[PDB]
Amino acid sequence: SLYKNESGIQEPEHVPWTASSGTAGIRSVVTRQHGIILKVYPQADSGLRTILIEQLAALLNYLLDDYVTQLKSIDKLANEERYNILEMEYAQKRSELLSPLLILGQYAWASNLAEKYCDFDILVQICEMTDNQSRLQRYMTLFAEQNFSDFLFRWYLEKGKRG
Amino acid sequence: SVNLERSYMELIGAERETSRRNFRDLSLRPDVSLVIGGPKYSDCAGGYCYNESGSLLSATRNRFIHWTSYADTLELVELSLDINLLNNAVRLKILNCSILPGGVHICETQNNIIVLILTNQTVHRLILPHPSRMYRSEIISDSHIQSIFTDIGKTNFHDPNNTYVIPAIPGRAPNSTASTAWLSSDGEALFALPSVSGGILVIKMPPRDMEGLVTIAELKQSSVMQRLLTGWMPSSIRGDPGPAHLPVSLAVHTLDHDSYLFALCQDHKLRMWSYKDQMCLMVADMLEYVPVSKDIRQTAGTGHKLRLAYSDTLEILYLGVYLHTPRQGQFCVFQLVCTESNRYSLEHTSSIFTNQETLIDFTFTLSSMNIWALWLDDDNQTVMKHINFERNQAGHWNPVFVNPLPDDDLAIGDEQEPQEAYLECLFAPGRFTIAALQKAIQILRKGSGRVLDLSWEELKKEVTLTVEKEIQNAVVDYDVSQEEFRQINIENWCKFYTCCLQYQETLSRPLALVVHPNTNMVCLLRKGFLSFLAPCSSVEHLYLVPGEHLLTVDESVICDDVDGASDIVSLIQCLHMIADYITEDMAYQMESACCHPQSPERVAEQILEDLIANDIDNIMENIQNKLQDIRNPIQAISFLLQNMDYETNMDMEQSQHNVRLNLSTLYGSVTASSVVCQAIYKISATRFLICRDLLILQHLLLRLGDMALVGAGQLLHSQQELIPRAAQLLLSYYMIRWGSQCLACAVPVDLLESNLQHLSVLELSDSQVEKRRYTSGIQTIVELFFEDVGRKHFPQVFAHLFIQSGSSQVHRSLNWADLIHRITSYLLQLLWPSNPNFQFAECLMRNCQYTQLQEYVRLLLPWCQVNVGSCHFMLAQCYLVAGEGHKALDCFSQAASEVEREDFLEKLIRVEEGESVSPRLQYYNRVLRLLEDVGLPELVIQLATIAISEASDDWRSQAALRTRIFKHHLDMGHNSQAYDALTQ
Amino acid sequence: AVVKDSRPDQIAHDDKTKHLKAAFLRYCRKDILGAQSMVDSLFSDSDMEPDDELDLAVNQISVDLIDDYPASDPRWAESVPEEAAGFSNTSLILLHQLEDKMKAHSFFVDFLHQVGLFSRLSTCQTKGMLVATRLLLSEHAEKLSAAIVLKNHHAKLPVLVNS
Amino acid sequence: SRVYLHPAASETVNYNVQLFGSSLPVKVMEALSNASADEPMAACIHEGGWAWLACNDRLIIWKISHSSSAKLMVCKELPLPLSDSEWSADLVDICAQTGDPAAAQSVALMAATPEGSSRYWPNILHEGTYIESYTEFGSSLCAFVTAVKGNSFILSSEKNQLVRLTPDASGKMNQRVLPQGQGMLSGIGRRVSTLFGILSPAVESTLCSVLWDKGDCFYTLTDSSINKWDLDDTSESQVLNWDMSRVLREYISDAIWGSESDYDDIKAGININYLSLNQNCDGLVILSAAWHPGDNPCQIYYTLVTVKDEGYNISDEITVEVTQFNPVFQARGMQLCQLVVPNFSSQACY
Amino acid sequence: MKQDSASNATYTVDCEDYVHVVEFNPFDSGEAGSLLAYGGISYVVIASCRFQEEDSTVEGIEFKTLKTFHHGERVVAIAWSPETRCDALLPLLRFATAAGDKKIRIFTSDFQDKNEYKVIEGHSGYINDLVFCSPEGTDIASVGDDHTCRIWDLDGKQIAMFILRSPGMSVAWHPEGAFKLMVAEKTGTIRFYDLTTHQAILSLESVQVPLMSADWCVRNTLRIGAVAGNDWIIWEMPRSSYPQDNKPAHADRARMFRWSKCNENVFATTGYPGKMKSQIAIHHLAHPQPILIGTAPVGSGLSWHRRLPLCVVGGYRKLFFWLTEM
Repeated sequence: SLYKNESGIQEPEHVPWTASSGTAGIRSVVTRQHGIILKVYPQADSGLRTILIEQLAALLNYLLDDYVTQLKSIDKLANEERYNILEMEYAQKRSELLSPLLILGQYAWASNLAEKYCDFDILVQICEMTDNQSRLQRYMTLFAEQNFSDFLFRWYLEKGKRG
Repeated sequence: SVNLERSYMELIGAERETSRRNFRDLSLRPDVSLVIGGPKYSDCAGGYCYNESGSLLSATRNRFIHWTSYADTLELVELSLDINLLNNAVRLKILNCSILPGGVHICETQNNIIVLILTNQTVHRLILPHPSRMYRSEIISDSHIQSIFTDIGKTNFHDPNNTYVIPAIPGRAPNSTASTAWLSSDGEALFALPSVSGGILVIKMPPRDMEGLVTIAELKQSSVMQRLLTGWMPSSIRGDPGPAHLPVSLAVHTLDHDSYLFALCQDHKLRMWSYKDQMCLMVADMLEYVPVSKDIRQTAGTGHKLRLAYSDTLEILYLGVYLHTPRQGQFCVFQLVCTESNRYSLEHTSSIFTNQETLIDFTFTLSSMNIWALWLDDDNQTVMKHINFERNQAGHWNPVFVNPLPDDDLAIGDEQEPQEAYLECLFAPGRFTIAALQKAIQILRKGSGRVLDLSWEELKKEVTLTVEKEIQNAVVDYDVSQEEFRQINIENWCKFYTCCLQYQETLSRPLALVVHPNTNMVCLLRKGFLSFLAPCSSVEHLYLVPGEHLLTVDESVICDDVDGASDIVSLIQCLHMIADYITEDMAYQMESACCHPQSPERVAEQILEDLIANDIDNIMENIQNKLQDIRNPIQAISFLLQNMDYETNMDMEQSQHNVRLNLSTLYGSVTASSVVCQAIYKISATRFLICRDLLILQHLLLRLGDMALVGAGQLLHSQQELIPRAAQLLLSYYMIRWGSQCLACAVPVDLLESNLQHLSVLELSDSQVEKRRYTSGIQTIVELFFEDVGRKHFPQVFAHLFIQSGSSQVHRSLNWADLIHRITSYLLQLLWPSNPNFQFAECLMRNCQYTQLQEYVRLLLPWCQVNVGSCHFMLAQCYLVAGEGHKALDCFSQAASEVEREDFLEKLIRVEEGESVSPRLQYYNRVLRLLEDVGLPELVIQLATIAISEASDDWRSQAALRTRIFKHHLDMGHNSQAYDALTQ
Repeated sequence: AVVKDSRPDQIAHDDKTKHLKAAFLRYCRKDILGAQSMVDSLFSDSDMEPDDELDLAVNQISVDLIDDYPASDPRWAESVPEEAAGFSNTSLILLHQLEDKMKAHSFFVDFLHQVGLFSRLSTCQTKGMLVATRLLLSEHAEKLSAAIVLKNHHAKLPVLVNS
Repeated sequence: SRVYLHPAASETVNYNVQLFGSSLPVKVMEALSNASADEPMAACIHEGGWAWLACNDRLIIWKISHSSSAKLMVCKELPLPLSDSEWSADLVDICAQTGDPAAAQSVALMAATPEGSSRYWPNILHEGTYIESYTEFGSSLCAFVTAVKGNSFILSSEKNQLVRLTPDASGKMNQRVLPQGQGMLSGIGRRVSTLFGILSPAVESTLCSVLWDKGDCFYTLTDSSINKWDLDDTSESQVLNWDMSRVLREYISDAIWGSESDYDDIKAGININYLSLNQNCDGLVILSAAWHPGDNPCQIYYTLVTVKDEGYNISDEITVEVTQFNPVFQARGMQLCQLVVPNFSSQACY
Repeated sequence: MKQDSASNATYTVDCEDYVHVVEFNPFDSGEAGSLLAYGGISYVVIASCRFQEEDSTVEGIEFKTLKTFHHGERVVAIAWSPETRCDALLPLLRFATAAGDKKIRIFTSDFQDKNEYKVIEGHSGYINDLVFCSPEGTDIASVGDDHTCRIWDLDGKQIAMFILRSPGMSVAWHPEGAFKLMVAEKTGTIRFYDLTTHQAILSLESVQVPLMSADWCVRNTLRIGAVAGNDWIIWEMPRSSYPQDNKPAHADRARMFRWSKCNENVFATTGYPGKMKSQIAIHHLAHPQPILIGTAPVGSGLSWHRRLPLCVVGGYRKLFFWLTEM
């Protein structure tokens, strides 16, 4: 708010370096770091695994906050298709980054990390693939304004949970 | 008789983007309106070239201004050749009077530029900032720069003393198109117009020092004393003139402190008036030098033209007059000479005849005595010619071949495929416009919306989309029939082609002409566009000039010997005969046979056999008679090949970056790039047919016999040795023409950067990141190659040209006639097959155009003998990027098999060959790391096993390859293969 | 008097950038009268126009600030031929220089916000492409912060950061 | 195997629509986008192979010719003269006497402003040579401009004043006022009847249509009579002057409303107007529109009156046939429904 | 935090070397089972593949190799005849193979006892594609990097030559039998010839650069789709070339694009690993999103089954058979 202007002259074509939002940048570095850390979990105790999970969750939350800041900084002026491609590749990079946490586990931590952004399908699937109904109940009570019902019905019909 | 003058060619410029510069609008509201009752004054154009052009640190550098007026609008655009000026377009709107054709003068003063514009009943004096007063420094290496126009502060049109109103007495007769403006020796601004009674109305405004009151003068047949003396008697030659003495053309000449006004009226009486004496002096009859005809009195009302040129080398003024006559126009040149009583007199010089075409424009540059003229005839072939007046009495008039008009019949329906020919003709540059394509898109998509400002790729996309949409809307059939399909296609594509052709002609409607006397260049102002005129090569001018003009052109400029010149003339005549005998179907068959993977000599001999079988007009007999009359064609062929052969071996002079030596600022503009590209395209399109006709004639002479001529001892072997070289040159120029007529993509720089990053991640050789600029309009492969190579090689090309000719410093008058030849020679040296530099394949790989790469390879293969290994390597890279793993591996193997016999591979050292071991092992390790960075564990293992056969002097490298194979076998989960690889 | 009404690029833009940098240095050294006089001689505050020349001048000023150091700073003692690649308090001097550069950038941003040229700031031409001035300033600030963090990390671990 | 067709005419198979090897320039599209055809913009064609359109205050011309695979046409932006009460393409006509795809050898221009000054252009592609002639009109308003053989022009004002303009070999324009009908029951008609001068007791109704027949004949249809002239190269002769102010009126009345008893009181009200005139193998066909203001709603009934014409003078036979074409009536400002005929020996009428 | 999960493991087969070309049968003609002919580094294994959906005596997935050939280089293109045989006293094989040696071999094996081939003149560079342009299985159409579609009979002589302005990138024969031959030129134009008149009966005019592959519906000669860069565009011919179905397929470069031999409005696209792994995407007509999407090791060679909606993908030593919707 001190250096740049909110809702001003923002070109969606160019993206600033260092703290970026999309492909390249520090995203590949974070991916390699997570892949290297993944070789420590099978040779650790419960407390060490919990500490590493908490550290990874904090790092992912900081990365999500930086991504939200970059998205709120980068606005649109006359490149709607460029901004759409940018947000598409940014969501793709998010999906590519979200992999070691889902491979390890900690559904509660993954849900607490993903609830910071505007997402519904991932929360629905992570609440359906587990045996925790209170999480789905609180997600419904929190996002009832965004029609939190169609995704649940679709996931219940596709996954064979017609009962 | 001729000294040194050749024919010219027209090139379409106006940059290359589809988004033109914004026009700053300014509306002027006078008080009085125009008077009708005579000839029209709308649709006119003019120009002004800066006299301080050239050099670098002075005032201007290849810059000029031009203006086009229609009814009430006037668009004034400032254009530069070496650089691009931003914000240089003004649009004046005068809803009252209309701008007269030729009433806009521009003068310079060591403070400002004074623009005096006259209309039917109003005068305006505008003050513009001078380029030298607005600083002048070109030290920073930049491409684009700002012009003198910025906003409303640079222009001004106030001061009632400057925008005076023409009084009712005497007024201005609307039956003439005369108006001139100048500045007196004392600084006063004098505007002369024709009076109603027949005199001259002079509006005089004080100089820029003091602003007093505007004065009105009435120059009549005599002074005020003689007028008052003869007032009580009818007098038309010593008092008040009549309506028959209405001046149609006006010219002025200042001297010391007085001024002489030369007025050409409708009665063919060039009268002379004095400014200070305010009376008529010499009244000469112009009908004595021109043939007296009764058809000139009707055309002298607005068809008579007159221009002036004051050469300061001898302080002499030349007046060029043109009298229009529906039978035949007339030109006249009158030099002004002084006496011993302050009374100048005109003396005749030459009386050049003219056809019945309407003279649109005419100028005469006195720096080299060159009279240029532009006429409109019956057909759309707008004539542009140039000749000298101090050489011949009639003048042969060297022509200027305009832009290539779109072809007529392409493919008759219900016989051949017309859609392909229509699309090829539409995509062929130099006859259509992106604006025309967009307007066709919108008229085929219907609606009241505007579709403009789009890239070339999306443009052709939408073209095809709307064409097939109209096809679908038209068709409602259930059974697809060939005849109905071809009919629908030919109708739709004919509508498209005709709309595009109509807009092309509307844009090519001529207006005026602009000639630069400094760097020697001519500019033609069309409908909102500015084309350039360039001198053609000797062989191109000979091939484009018919025999009627070749007989008038002297033999001293064609060749050094009369016999050689006559032989070249006969050769050109035979080539023209072959060309006019070849029809459109024959040209299509020749193009198809050349595109088909066959032999050029076989295609030529088949065409010759077909022409022999179809010959029934004795044209081949006349060609053979001319060949027999030719004394010795050996020296002629040698000269033709010397004026074409250009090659530089090795790569010891390549430069992919701008060398900071105060040279990158020279040229490099969008206008110059477009002009160079159009010139190269025209040269290739002409040279293709030239080489085709030359090969046909050589084969005909070989079949006739090389033993029935003078000096047959060195003729049979010369033709046999030059036939393969001629075929190779023809194939090379055909490929160049195909690349020039082909298209490309207009993707943004972000896509190119992403592709380069992907290729760097996959690790591909020869993948450099070069930053440049894409145009919003048309974008072709040749244009991209030029803007990517020459824009960075200019610091070396200009440095070589400065030592080859002209001055070594950067403040040298750029001789364009030699600059274009040097550029063409350098392009031929770079694109010669005997030289390496496989930059086109790299530029296609960085753009990810597999189709374009394959289209280039299929045409380069017939005339390819060097860099086959590099070509196979690039093909392997392209196939690996695409998906054809089998073809990629095959090309990789065939490139690794041949690696120690390629110029590019031998030049690229310390990267793929040598380094620390043998070149074979180095290339094997390079391909190994390439496959490792790309992926595919099976392909990586295969390449490792291939490189193992050569990895014998490095046990560490062999063990590393073994470990890589082991880990790649363990990745997919092959325990048996992993153990087998570990046990070795 | 002082020249005015310049054009983008070339010696005109060079002199305009030099004059604006001198005015900024005067404002830093507490010369409000001289700074206001230089601003009025360069571009009046009552002229609201998106000047590409002004955008390019601000971009060049930011580039010079992030690539060098402003006046009245202890960096002159090291700029004097005394050091080459290391000395005594080299880390402390570099940290102080980075802090002074950040403070100068903040002061320049505040001066731009005060004079009102930030509203006229739009975009320019960098690396042959169009990048917004706000995005350029954000990237420069991110690079400065990353360099400060890298220097703070080198103050403890020298080998890896030096490599 | 049917050829190309129109999207709306997909069900029509008897008459096939085909492109004439030429289209329209983009200036027409720009003018239409600025002011669509809902405003009085006038388009005209010329069998010599040309077409033009006048709209707002600008004229645009374009060549058209049948081509098997396209050809080459010329497009010019001819500015319309000033001081015009209304813009219409009926004030500019060319005299193209060719049929080749390059039909531009003998083409001229004659612009006439509603005042008395005429601008003659020897060609559309010869900008720089214009002839300013003064007709016999002091301040009257022009209406139509027809082109007759010998590269001659015929100007007609609002009161039907035929002024023939002929170009000379030098560039001069000769003016000749045609006799404004001699009649058979009125007074003297052999004298000249020119506006802004003297008058003559003859027929001077408003001109409605002009037809330049290729058989050395020129038909002019007003609102009272039909006048047939013969114009060679430098001679004019009024060969026919058939008064049809009441006979054709009662014929059309009996053809349309020929079943009522109060015909004597019904006829006094219908204002029949002959709008179109064409020539076919059967002779001369006059298309007229009739309507009754006292009978709501106002239904425009169309009637074709055919007379036998043997290439020169028409016969005494008259065949009146009433025909309708849909209850709706599309109009660009005024009720327009024109009848066109291609060759003078074909029965096809559109 | 979004998540895009995709796999590729419906019917897995571990071969020997990297698979890059796979084909099936375009039209049905009796037979008894499905044929599989995958090309590797130097081995060609012609086998009779029978999944567990049609045969009840074979559980899971198995294949019996009836022919094993050792080629010189790598297999580039394989063309199967529309009227092949597999029963009635020993199978009868009739196909064509083109490789990097600029030669085409017509393999005709009668009663698995003979194996003859004719030396067919290849193209300039590499053979792009080839098919059997005959309703009974005789003439073959081959296109390569020479813009010269060659129609050659089984006797081994030059039958027909069709010149073009751009090298042919995809040639195909109508399996239903209509004397129509799809030929795509690398310039975006796709021409169609008629064998009864030896003339062009249809020609698509839609310049598009670059291009990867294109295919038309096996049951309707109207819907034609193509793939370019990162998306796929399906139009109607000779209706409109407007992108009636324009949807992005993969995040990297494409490889091929085919249609379902059994369905009518189902097509498939395969990508290439440009930054990760390849993507195999099954799409249905009139759908903004693909009906099936999977992550594969590397996409090379795409085909379809003529009976059940079955697709085949081939990566390094692995063959993945997928069952899509009807």
